[PDB]
Amino acid sequence: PRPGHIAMVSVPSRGHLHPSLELIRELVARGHRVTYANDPSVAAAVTETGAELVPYTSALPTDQIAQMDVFLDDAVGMLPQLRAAYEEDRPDVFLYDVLAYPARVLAMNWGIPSIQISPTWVMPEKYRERMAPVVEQLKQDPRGAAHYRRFDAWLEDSGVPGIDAGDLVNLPERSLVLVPRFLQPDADDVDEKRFTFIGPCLGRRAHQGDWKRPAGAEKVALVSLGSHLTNQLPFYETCVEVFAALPDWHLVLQIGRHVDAGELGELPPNVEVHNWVPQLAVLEQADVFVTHGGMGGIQEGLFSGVPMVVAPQANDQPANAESVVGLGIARRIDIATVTPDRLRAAVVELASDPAVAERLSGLRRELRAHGGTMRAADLIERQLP
Amino acid sequence: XXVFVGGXX
Repeated sequence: PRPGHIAMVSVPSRGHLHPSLELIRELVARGHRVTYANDPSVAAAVTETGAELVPYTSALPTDQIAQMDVFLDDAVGMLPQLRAAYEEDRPDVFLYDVLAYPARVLAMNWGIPSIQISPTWVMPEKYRERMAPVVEQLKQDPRGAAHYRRFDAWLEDSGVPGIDAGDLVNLPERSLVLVPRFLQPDADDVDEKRFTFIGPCLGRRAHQGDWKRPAGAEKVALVSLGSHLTNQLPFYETCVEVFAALPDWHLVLQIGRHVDAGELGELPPNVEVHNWVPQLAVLEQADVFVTHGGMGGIQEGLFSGVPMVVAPQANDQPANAESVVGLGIARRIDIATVTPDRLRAAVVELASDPAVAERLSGLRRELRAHGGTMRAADLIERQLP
Repeated sequence: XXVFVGGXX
């Protein structure tokens, strides 16, 4: 179509930036004017995409109700900032991350179409009924009941009283789900008139350096619990304990920015430790990948055809662990209760199983078939005048 | 929401 103004809105939280960079870059490359509203803390990632950075102050940075109150604070703060920025420069369409749903409220006010960009699997209108007891019990707590009242008041004050607080956020008008259908739990209940499974939006190798397998190491393992809170030194010691006594294997242990404390005496010759690694480069030579099970790591494992040992912890991860195990390409463990032989058995068995390798090749072909960046950009352009 | 609550944050 004609140029047109596309407005992307997201949040500075780490899982909500990388999934769509290549999509925004593609929309810019197609000659559109793309503005990207986000917190200035992630100005580097936003500007590298080529879109026009529209700064706003995010309220996102130890209780479940308190965590919901922080999100509602961010929604209350985001909407007036978005309104002020775009009042005289209204876009043809609003693209918004799952946590940037105030952009949809703004789009409803101005009669502008909106498209949700979901970085992980969505919750279909059947997943929510299973959670209805949890929601009702929350409403019995005065803190919970106060929260839902403030949420409803914000909708009414913002000019969208006709929509439920759940439907806004989790029942978007249109949604691009940046995961393959085989990583979406209960894909049966997802209405694909509304949600489109795009898969990852890729756009050529990110570089960041090349990693070559050390000569004399027959198999390579990467341990990277890349969910920010990688504060497990006891598990890291189990990993070195396993791969030390596992010659012919080379362990690349990514411990995270928060540590590098108390390693060994220089470590066994098997282990090389980093605070951060070029993950895609290491996975290129990896025979197994140990991750928390975040959507980013799992899709990177699938893309590289590397079997995974999954240690789910955060809210997203348990279902992700179930999916990859259900696909027959992964083993699930608990960091608290995992044993050196138990961890070693999963590593050696997964890497040597030829049926596991064959399933990975199939998932690689299935993965790209969802359309990716080009299909997502084409769908967005259908919304332009 | 912690575990994904679906009916909110």
